Amino acid sequence: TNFTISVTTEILPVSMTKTSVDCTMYICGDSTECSNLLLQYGSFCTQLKRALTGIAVEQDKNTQEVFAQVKQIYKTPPIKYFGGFNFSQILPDPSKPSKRSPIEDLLFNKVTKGLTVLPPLLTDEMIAQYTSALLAGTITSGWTFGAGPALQIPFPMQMAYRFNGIGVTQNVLYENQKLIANQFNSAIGKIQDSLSSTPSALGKLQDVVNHNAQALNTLVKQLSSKFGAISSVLNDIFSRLDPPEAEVQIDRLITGRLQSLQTYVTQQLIRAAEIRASANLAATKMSECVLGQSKRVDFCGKGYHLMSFPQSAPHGVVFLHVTYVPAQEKNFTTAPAICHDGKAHFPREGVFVSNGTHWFVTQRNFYEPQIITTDNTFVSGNCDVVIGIVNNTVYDPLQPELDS
Amino acid sequence: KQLSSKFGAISSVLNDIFSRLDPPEAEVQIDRLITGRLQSLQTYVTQQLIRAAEIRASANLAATKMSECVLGQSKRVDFCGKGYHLMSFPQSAPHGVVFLHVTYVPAQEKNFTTAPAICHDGKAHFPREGVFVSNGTHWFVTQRNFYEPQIITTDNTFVSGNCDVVIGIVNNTVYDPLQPELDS
Amino acid sequence: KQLSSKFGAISSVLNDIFSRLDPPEAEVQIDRLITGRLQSLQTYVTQQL
Amino acid sequence: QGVNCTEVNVFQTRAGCLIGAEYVNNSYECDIPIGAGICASYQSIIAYTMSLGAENSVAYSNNSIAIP
Ligand SMILES: *[C@@H]1O[C@H](CO)[C@@H](O[C@@H]2O[C@H](CO)[C@@H](O)[C@H](O)[C@H]2NC(C)=O)[C@H](O)[C@H]1NC(C)=O
Ligand SMILES: *[C@@H]1O[C@H](CO)[C@@H](O[C@@H]2O[C@H](CO)[C@@H](O)[C@H](O)[C@H]2NC(C)=O)[C@H](O)[C@H]1NC(C)=O
Ligand SMILES: *[C@@H]1O[C@H](CO)[C@@H](O[C@@H]2O[C@H](CO)[C@@H](O)[C@H](O)[C@H]2NC(C)=O)[C@H](O)[C@H]1NC(C)=O
Ligand SMILES: *[C@@H]1O[C@H](CO)[C@@H](O[C@@H]2O[C@H](CO)[C@@H](O)[C@H](O)[C@H]2NC(C)=O)[C@H](O)[C@H]1NC(C)=O
Ligand SMILES: *[C@@H]1O[C@H](CO)[C@@H](O[C@@H]2O[C@H](CO)[C@@H](O)[C@H](O)[C@H]2NC(C)=O)[C@H](O)[C@H]1NC(C)=O
Ligand SMILES: *[C@@H]1O[C@H](CO)[C@@H](O[C@@H]2O[C@H](CO)[C@@H](O)[C@H](O)[C@H]2NC(C)=O)[C@H](O)[C@H]1NC(C)=O
Ligand SMILES: *[C@@H]1O[C@H](CO)[C@@H](O)[C@H](O)[C@H]1NC(C)=O
Ligand SMILES: *[C@@H]1O[C@H](CO)[C@@H](O)[C@H](O)[C@H]1NC(C)=O
Ligand SMILES: *[C@@H]1O[C@H](CO)[C@@H](O)[C@H](O)[C@H]1NC(C)=O
Ligand SMILES: *[C@@H]1O[C@H](CO)[C@@H](O)[C@H](O)[C@H]1NC(C)=O
Repeated sequence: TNFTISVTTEILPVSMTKTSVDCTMYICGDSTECSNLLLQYGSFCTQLKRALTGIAVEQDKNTQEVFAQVKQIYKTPPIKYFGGFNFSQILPDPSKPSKRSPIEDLLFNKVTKGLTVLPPLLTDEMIAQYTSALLAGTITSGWTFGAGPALQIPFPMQMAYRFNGIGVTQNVLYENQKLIANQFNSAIGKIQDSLSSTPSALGKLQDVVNHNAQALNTLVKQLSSKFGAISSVLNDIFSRLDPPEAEVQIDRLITGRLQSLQTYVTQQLIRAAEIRASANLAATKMSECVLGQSKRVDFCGKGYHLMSFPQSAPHGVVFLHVTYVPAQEKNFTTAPAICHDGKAHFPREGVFVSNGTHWFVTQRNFYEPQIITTDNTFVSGNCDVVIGIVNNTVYDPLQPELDS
Repeated sequence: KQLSSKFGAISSVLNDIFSRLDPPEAEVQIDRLITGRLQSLQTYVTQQLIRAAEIRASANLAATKMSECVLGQSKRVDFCGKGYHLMSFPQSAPHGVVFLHVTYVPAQEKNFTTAPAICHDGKAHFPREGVFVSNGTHWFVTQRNFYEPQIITTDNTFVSGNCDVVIGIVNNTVYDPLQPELDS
Repeated sequence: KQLSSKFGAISSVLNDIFSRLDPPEAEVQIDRLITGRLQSLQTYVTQQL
Repeated sequence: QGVNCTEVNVFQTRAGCLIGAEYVNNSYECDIPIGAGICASYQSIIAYTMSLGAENSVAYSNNSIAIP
């Protein structure tokens, strides 16, 4: 008999910081003779370079598939009034230098040598602009811009269509529009406070960053490891050991470093495959839950999905999956059919509901009793074949027209 | 190309090494060469496993796509093509497949004055499945995808309560189709 | 099979090598057999991951 | 990348410095990524910022629907 506002958050990493280290300085440092020795050993360094370039381009493809899904850039209207709803928590703040939402700024603040790193092609500013454009598209134009050109639609019409997608009429939305807006604002504030009070909410990105840091530290330690040699420094060996000698020592050092770096490359590309699967799932979530209304069960969060409000995140993306969860149930009498004039009557779109005295019709998700008439019911078969049928009359609206 | 590398040996040919070097160290050189080729093969087969896993994942994704929007019609939006998908005719490919997806795209948009419902006879006439539009002086009901004007009647509109709680309603007459039969 | 393999060493048991061979080159044989066991086990854990 | 060309028409970006490109204030679409939102394309060589897309921001109306 009552509606409860529901919203759940989801965390999905997208990409990590790509790295590219030259093999010669990584293994042999500045030794020219070591480079000459590894020249004829094989084309392993070319394979590593090709692999890292492939990882970089597939991470870029994953990022542009997750974020850059629209060919048009949308800007929010200056009038921040859509019938009474609040959009300050999701709209970017012009006063902030990062041009991000307060929730986006909060999640950015929460998320915190012989090696080189490459910055991403698209920084957080363009991702934030893409998210703001798609939020403007899904607010002002709804899902019309998803399947073609952007078409203006009223926001109450958007909630009415979203409620009718799951089987809720617009009369209860019209009756409690202010209540719906107040409940949505209260839920948004509550989840904002919960995200501000939860340091482990974004634990997936922190886990990925910590795993990368542990991997690079372990590889640095393996570089510092002697691997069962006289010393871990090639220059001291060259300045002390015989130049005809120590060839086997430096060969075992470089092949141990090669084994360590190939283990690192294999685990990095397997983690890249894992994050590619995660980015594919995120892309499906963008294509189905975000651009339009998805009727899929338990795909866009807990409960009946209404709309989702994705936002930019460092090395990932967040999910503001606003859903609907019913509450305040009550016992009611059930009958599969109504026996009127020897014929069985069935509800066209609802279920027969009674409190013990009078039989009515209501939807399966909300308690909206209505007078059982001829237009909202269809008649087929008889009463003896069906089981559980009860006796009641059916009002005919056509009769009083010609009764007078 | 991995077979044409010395791998730390004096030469890439093994028969000459066996003929020249003493077998006590020739066997060590042969062991080093074959174990280096063994790491080459293990890297190649690990790359093959990664490629096979990626190909299997892509094949599973394609199987889900063809189960959704090839055998029938998928109600999901933008799952297998931009816009509203209608039908698809996929074609064969060597060691692959191509999905020829046909979609529906609207065109020729036009502005229309709209109202949430119609306040007539002290009651609100909400649309059952359409949306009310106006061209400036007359009101019509249309769908959410195509401009199909129609006179607002009692069959296509349902009434649930009065027309004062709602915001932004307008006043317009509702034609009852049952009246003209007994009007005469 | 990998732990039972000699991996080009003299014996698969370190006790016989320690009690028979001199301390020179015994650590070389031990290192060779254990690193064969290593490369086998990193390959193994790669297929299991 | 990663350094400045002063300590080696040069334009210096966050990712690095590119030699032989002329910076243009107009923003176009590039085919070869570089990094940090900087894009370069042939025709000597023009350097610019990657275009996000076409700009279209229709005014929101609570009484007008663009029905096709
Ligand atoms: C559904 O439950 C909510 C929560 O109790 C009701 O909202 C309350 O409404 C009363 C008066 O209508 C207010 O005094 C309270 O402040 C409201 N509480 C909250 C948390 O909003 C709502 O009225 C219920 N729905 C119906 C149809 O009765
Ligand atoms: C939307 O919600 C925000 C957040 O609560 C509202 O901003 C508050 O406004 C009051 C005055 O109306 C101030 O006292 C608070 O300090 C503001 N809070 C924050 C976090 O800025 C805002 O008024 C609401 N309405 C609109 C239209 O934005
Ligand atoms: C079951 O619900 C119906 C619908 O509200 C009730 O019928 C009305 O009840 C009110 C007060 O309860 C009366 O003022 C109306 O005159 C009743 N209308 C009709 C057509 O009977 C009915 O009383 C309820 N029954 C029980 C046992 O609670
Ligand atoms: C619902 O009403 C029908 C008739 O409107 C009832 O059918 C009658 O049942 C009695 C005894 O079971 C017979 O003597 C009559 O001849 C039946 N009438 C007809 C027209 O067949 C039916 O029993 C009622 N249901 C319940 C649960 O009482
Ligand atoms: C809105 O549409 C209605 C329905 O077509 C128009 O009413 C007719 O308009 C035509 C010419 O536009 C006249 O020839 C008919 O006589 C009109 N019908 C009646 C019953 O008078 C109406 O003119 C349109 N209004 C606008 C502003 O375009
Ligand atoms: C639609 O018609 C109703 C009914 O006449 C209008 O409601 C009247 O509004 C005036 C203006 O304040 C009041 O003096 C009357 O008492 C109202 N009548 C009733 C029965 O409540 C309403 O204003 C009309 N709306 C439009 C947009 O024309
Ligand atoms: C219906 O009545 C039963 C019997 O007391 C009770 O166990 C159940 O909780 C009731 N359900 C509702 C929704 O009131
Ligand atoms: C509707 O009117 C607005 C405001 O004049 C305009 O911006 C928009 O392009 C119009 N749309 C159509 C389809 O005519
Ligand atoms: C549409 O919005 C404007 C300003 O936000 C408001 O003045 C107007 O009354 C709204 N339209 C309706 C029908 O309420
Ligand atoms: C550019 O060169 C200046 C020296 O004039 C130096 O201070 C600065 O750090 C360089 N920029 C970068 C990104 O290194």
